[PDB]
Amino acid sequence: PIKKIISRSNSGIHHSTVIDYKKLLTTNKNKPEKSLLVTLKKHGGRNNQGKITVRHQGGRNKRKYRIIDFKRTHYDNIEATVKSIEYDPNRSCFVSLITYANGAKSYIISPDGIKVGDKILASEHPIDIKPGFSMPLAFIPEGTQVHNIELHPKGGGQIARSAGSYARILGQDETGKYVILQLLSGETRKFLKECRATVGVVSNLDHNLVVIGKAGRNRHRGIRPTVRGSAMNPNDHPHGGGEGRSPVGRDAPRTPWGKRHMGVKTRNMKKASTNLIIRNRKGEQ
Amino acid sequence: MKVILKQDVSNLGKRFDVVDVKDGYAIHFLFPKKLAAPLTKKSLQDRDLFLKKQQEHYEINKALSHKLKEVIEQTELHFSLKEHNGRPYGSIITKQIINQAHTKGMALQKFMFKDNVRLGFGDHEITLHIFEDTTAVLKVKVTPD
Amino acid sequence: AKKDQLTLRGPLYGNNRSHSKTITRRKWNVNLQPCKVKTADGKTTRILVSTRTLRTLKKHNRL
RNA sequence: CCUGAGUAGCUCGGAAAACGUUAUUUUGAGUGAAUCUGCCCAGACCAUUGGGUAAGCCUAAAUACUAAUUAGUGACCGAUA
RNA sequence: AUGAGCAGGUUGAAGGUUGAGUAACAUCAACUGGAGGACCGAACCGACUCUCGUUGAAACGAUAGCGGAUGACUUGUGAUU
RNA sequence: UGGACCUAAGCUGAGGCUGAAAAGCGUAGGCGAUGGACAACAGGUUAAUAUUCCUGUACUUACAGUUAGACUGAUGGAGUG
RNA sequence: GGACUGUUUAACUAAAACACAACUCUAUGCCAAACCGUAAGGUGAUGUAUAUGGGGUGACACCUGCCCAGUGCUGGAAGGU
RNA sequence: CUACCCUUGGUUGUGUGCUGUUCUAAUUGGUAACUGUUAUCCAGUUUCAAGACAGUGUUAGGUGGGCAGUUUGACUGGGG
Repeated sequence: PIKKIISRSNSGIHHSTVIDYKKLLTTNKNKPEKSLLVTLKKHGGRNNQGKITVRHQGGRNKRKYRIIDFKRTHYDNIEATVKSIEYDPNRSCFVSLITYANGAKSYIISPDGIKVGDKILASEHPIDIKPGFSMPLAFIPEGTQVHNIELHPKGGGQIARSAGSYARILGQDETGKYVILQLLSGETRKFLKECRATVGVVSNLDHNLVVIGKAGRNRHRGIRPTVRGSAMNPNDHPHGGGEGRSPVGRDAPRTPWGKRHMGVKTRNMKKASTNLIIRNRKGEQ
Repeated sequence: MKVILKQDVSNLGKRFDVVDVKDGYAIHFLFPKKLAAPLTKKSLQDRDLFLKKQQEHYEINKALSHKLKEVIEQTELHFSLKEHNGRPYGSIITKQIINQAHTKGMALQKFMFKDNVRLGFGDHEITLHIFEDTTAVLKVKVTPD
Repeated sequence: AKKDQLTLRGPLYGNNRSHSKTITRRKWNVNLQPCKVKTADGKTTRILVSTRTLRTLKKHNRL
């Protein structure tokens, strides 16, 4: 839960909030387990040659990525024992260290409502209905919450893997695939029942409550201060410049490039994923 | 564009002969069962030569189809599937059959089968069509480990 | 490079025009079609072919 | 039997030809003939007629020049050149 | 990415224990606490200012201050656009 | 102290891919300390050297023969680093 | 006036400017939107909508009133083209 | 009665497109498995998903100061 701390600072006030991190987790100091960690580097919006591709990225602190299993099909039908819920500095979600019943450990996603010591299973057969279990979508009745859904069959959970993410079950299609799901984006997609996912909502739904409070906390995440479009030079980004603030220019102002950013439909219907759409959050299909 | 039919009557009312659909790429170059000879030589000198070649090809096709039907009756396949006490945990495809045929030294192509992925264990008998001429019948023993 | 191995031919180099005949350097690239080569090598692969050369090889039955 | 096949050509945008694309060469794209009887050429084309039969390869001679080896000459300069 | 630095001194918070108080609170008291884009203030960063110099000692300085001076830190090594 | 040891962001890059060419993407490798394990102290000495010249005070890991016991186990994996 | 601490035209102008937590609107479902080159390819990102990006406002609490007439943006079946 | 030509109903059917099918068999994949390999590059087989779609080239539409080059008169009691 978010909370504030009286810092007694002599430089203004702050509305920053921090989560207690200990009525839900443990071990506030880095004490990980070896052979399951990969050091990750940040790019700061730069390309493979060092040229800018993304804006205002930088200042992030070093983070060691935890080796998570996303495909989860490497070893199935072996029951795992939940051993810990570890903070993941690489993502808004948290990782979970589980121990298999054969003598191995792994990292998985942490949904909300799980406990340390529980037992889970990832198989291609129907299994116990607990948040975390994964099975073919044809075996799951409607009315549940699912996350970490893959688009590639046996590809690995990519869609809906941030904190406080879920999907609403909207029935199944005749063809044995194209299960209808309402996603947390305003869209509604027909996925593949061959593709699997981890049921349950992702933990940390309170991510909408945390407050950065100051520019410093934001910079250390990896978000750099950036200038507004109006304050840009008449040549770098021609929405202003010179003495005195001026009203914005032509209708539907531009990005650093000539594109619109308020009402332009930037998705095209010339892909196979177009047939996978039911609701497009701007009408139908 | 090729204008010579080969290996069969092309799925519609016709005689197994030269005449073809006016595409040259209808199924010709996409089917290994559609062969031909250069039309430059097939103006008038190759008429009887290709007639006798077609007759000889028909005869050997019948003979080798029967010989392969007899051979598959003694080369019964044997495979395994790692499963959760019979619960589906493995995949059965034509690929392992292709690999064992490879190791045997003989060739089995895509057109000798009509499946994509299969399933099943125990000892079971299958019957797959090859042409209107013959139809392959085989037996396979899959162990559900 | 934008060219097939049979004839290493790239785009043709011309000058674009308009209603007012505006000078503009321009290139017309080739309509290269990718197809599998049918031959005896050990394992067949996919190569690019020019459509006119494709017609020539089909009319000579080059597989 | 044959004398150089996606060949000459036709159509959409061009490039070279004195030409800013027309007789002539080619095509980025598509289509696509013919057989010495025939084919191409004869600044649109065509009749007759004239020439040659394209659609594979090569070649010294007359082709410019000096990093220079050397001999010779400068209405060439003479340490501001 | 690999490292270093912040002399010295203030300061008494959140948090947890205990007690008074209260049904439990709130409110207070003692204890760990030294947290804090916390403070003063060396070195250090910068130049917001006064003066001087203005073919200067210096192609931008001396100068007394100044804000920061445990972090929106500074610097070091190499690459980097 | 730097190499005959290894790695850092990263570079190059056998082969392979992209692009008229040049050249770029790009794998194994091969490089890449500013890091990591990495075996000596004191005193005397010259116009000019010092954990390096000299005196005493410890040795080091390789390589052999020699003495005795003993079976050892990586290139693979783990801990550690 | 700017909430604040802070960045800033090196060597004329340090802040009502910029940034800023946060609010708000919107595009974006993975080979994401998007960006870079042309292309492979790469970032976004070794990320997955509570995330990225852009526009506006810029402690704190409250409101932000009339309007789609023209333009932008979206959807569109009738008719002309 | 037989005949040249029709409007109008069914009517037979060719030659083309408009969509609705089905399939892969060309094609694509930054799905997965195996192999080179040991190598998340790349390549080959299978697989998965589409699939004659997409994408590319040809020719043209629509938007298109992101980007390129242009044009921006004279007299004028300075000039506007």
